[PDB]
Amino acid sequence: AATPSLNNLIGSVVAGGLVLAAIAGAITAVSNFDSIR
Amino acid sequence: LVDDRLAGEGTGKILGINDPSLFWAITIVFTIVWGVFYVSTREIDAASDRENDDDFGLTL
Amino acid sequence: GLPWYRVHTVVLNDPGRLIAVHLMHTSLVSGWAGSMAFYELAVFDPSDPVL
Amino acid sequence: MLTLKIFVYTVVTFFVSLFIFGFLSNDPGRNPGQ
Amino acid sequence: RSGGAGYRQYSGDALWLPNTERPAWLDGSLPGDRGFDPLGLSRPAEYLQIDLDELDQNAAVNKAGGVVGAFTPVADQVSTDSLAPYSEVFGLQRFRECELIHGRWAMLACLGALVQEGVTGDSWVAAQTLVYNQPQYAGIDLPFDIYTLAVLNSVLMGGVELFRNSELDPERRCYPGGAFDPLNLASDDSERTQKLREAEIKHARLAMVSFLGYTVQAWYTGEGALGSLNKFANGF
Amino acid sequence: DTGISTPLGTLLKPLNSEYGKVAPGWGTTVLMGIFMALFAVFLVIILEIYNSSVLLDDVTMSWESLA
Amino acid sequence: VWYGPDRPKFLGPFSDGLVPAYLTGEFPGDYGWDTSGLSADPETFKKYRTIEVIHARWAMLGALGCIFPEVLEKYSGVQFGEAVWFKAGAQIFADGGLNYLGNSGLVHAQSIVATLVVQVLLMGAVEIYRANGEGPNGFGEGQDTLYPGGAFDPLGLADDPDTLAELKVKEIKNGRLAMLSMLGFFVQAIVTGKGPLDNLLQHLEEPGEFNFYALYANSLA
Ligand code: CHL
Ligand code: CLA
Ligand code: CLA
Ligand SMILES: CC1=C[C@H](O)CC(C)(C)[C@H]1/C=C/C(C)=C/C=C/C(C)=C/C=C/C=C(C)/C=C/C=C(C)/C=C/C1=C(C)C[C@H](O)CC1(C)C
Repeated sequence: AATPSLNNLIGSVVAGGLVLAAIAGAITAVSNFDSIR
Repeated sequence: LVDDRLAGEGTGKILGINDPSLFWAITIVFTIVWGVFYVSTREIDAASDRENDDDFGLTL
Repeated sequence: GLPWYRVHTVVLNDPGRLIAVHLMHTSLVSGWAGSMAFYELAVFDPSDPVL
Repeated sequence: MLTLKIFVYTVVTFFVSLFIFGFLSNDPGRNPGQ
Repeated sequence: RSGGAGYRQYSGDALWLPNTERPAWLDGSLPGDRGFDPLGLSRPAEYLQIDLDELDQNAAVNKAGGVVGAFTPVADQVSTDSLAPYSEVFGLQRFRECELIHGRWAMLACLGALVQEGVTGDSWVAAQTLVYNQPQYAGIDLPFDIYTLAVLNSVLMGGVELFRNSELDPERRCYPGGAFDPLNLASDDSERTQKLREAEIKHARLAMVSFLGYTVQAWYTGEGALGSLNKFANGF
Repeated sequence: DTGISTPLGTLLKPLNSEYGKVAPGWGTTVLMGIFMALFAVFLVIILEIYNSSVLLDDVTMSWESLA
Repeated sequence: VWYGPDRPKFLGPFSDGLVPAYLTGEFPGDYGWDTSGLSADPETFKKYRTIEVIHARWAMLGALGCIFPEVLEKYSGVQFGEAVWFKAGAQIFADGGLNYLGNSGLVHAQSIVATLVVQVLLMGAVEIYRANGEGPNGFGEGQDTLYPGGAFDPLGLADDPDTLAELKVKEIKNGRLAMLSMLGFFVQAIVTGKGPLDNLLQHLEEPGEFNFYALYANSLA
């Protein structure tokens, strides 16, 4: 009984996680590649 | 009649005991307080540093 | 001298008087609720619940 | 109302019983004199 | 007689996996020790002590507290504190008392749910509401209104559990004995005592899982213990 | 200097004893972050239902659901 | 005061020419009354002392138990099937059986044989423990067979030995009064046919008119 509006809300939550994962992944990569000390 | 009331006022009842429950209330409370008093009499007197003999008591 | 806007900071590190100070606000808030209800009951007209 | 009367009778008896056995508890000795 | 005919008498320490090692904190002395602690809840916990933050407004600088040292508190130490008797929450012996108390309650509950369903015909979940509206046992109506029973249940269980908490010896908290072992079945330090204690944790763990089954089945199927059993048979 | 001792004070004293004790490192922070993320999603869903940006068949989201 | 040679005695100022030699005052309730010489034998005197206290403890329970239901039915809302003590046994033959406090949800006993079987089992075991001096697994071994104390004194009211001697006199004196009053309960039940509480209220209504001599004396012969 999932309406199409409910699916997009779930899709938006997943897309939001991917954006956060992409941000964290890029930051962790550059932080490790360009490290102090 | 229209309503219900105790109808004990001005009837000359002993201690105002319209029902026996009042008798139990007075008796139970008094016995309890007398009970705790009874077990403490010896201690209360011991403070006098004197035995409660025939000569005991605040006298002049 | 302590500024007027920091007076109630004396119970910042006094747990005993912090409870006492929080008990006073609680006393006032419940005091307001009782006072407010009694006023409203003195002004409220229950005769006409529809209009 | 009867519940009220019994409650009051219990309360009145309790305080009167304290009064009676309070003075029977060597009250005359409860004094600062010597 | 010997044997070694219909069975493989392999030698090893019975653990929860066919091959694995006991955790260092799980020696195997306790009854039912199967080396099962993947989360390490009974691992002796290590804590750091932070110093008291400076909150004196008479001082120019109020620096927050820093690590004042690392300490591993000794667990399984009962004290006279009524509200928090044990020294640490994460102790093996405190958890075993929790395991036994949770387990013994589940054993009574698992049997109690079955018996009242087979005697009264009412589901154990629906039983709570029925007794609430009409206090009754075995079909006989009890002579006490529910309000009194509610207070009595809290007061009686309150006294009962306060008596339980008086004990200070950690082993005796899990195994009081005395009046609770009138037959003296496992009051000595024999091997029979160890075996009896091993049976108790097994039945206790079984009942904890079993009653977890009752509640989930009641949530999902909507039936009680015996009712869920009948539903499954008909499902075929 | 020990302070006033009261029967209720001794009873509650164990609850105010481990002032500075902490778990070393990050402890259960990652577990906390999981629940915050689930809570954030839950808050979003109920916000969308009230905002009508999510339409559920059973819910009507109007005064008429008082019937 | 209650022990030794200067104890109070049953004939007051004339109780000096009949106090037996063996009644010295080492036991509670000793007023020097053995005018029939039934306790001349020291061993028999020991057993009679046990029987007296046992008869006394039962009478104290009996006197309170024989009048408490009648007090409750008259001066409270409780409605027993039969409050009067000498009619209370027939309650078990009633249609609803015997209901404690009149409530059908309490006890609700309906077979006399089941009650009797339970009693002879429970009383039989308890009386055996008292007779033998030890309960199951030697529960009361080494305790006095008349004054066990210990588990039978949960409040520790007899820890002081001097308080024990005083309290023993209170037990036997209340018990003797209960034994005498139970004799009154028996005879008054036979003569009057009313409950003991009903008899008391009859005396209080008009003592000069409602007593044994003005109501029943002429009929006994
Ligand atoms: C232990 C002492 C004891 C005594 C003194 C009595 C006395 C009595 N029972 Mg009773 N019972 C006793 C124990 C028990 N009864 C019962 C079960 C019943 C039933 C089912 C009934 C009675 C009834 C009666 C009464 C018969 C009417 C009568 O004879 O009136 C005239 C006599 C009197 C009023 C005076 C009674 C005094 C007694 C004759 C002398 C006192 C000393 C005794 C000999 C004590 C002996 C103790 C021994 C056996 C250990 C009566 C007053 C009947 C009843 O209630 O009738 C309405 C009845 O139906 N009893 C049980 C459980 C099985 C008992 C257990 O211990
Ligand atoms: C539960 C809420 C709460 C609590 C417990 C506190 C507590 C505290 N605040 Mg604070 N504050 C709050 C909310 C709160 N604040 C809010 C919402 C704001 C934004 C407006 C501020 C802005 C604020 C500032 C700027 C400062 C504090 C400061 C302080 C500390 C000293 C307070 C003082 O002695 O001033 C004393 C106050 C008076 C002597 C008179 C108050 C009269 C005001 C102006 C109006 C009267 C209000 C009325 C009587 C009650 C209505 C309140 C109710 C409707 C909510 C103290 C520990 C001071 C601080 O940090 O100390 C270092 C400080 O500088 N607060
Ligand atoms: C036995 C205590 C008790 C009881 C039974 C009541 C009962 C009542 N109070 Mg009263 N009150 C009390 C104590 C009590 N009060 C105390 C101690 C105070 C002093 C602070 C007050 C101050 C007070 C005021 C000012 C008012 C009332 C009012 C009322 C009436 C309406 C309550 C209502 O609908 O508001 C609704 C209550 C809430 C919405 C509470 C919301 C809870 C918040 C959202 C907590 C959420 C955060 C939480 C920590 C989340 C974490 C927990 C979660 C994870 C499980 C009601 C009859 C009102 C009234 O009618 O006036 C007479 C009124 O205005 N009371
Ligand atoms: C000292 C001397 C000296 C010289 O030398 C000689 C001589 C003289 C001989 C001597 C004397 C003696 C005497 C006096 C005796 C008496 C006795 C008695 C009376 C007892 C009772 C006794 C009595 C008793 C026990 C009683 C008991 C009772 C009881 C349990 C009860 C029960 C019951 C109840 C509750 C209720 C119900 O409903 C009914 C019944 C069931 C019924």
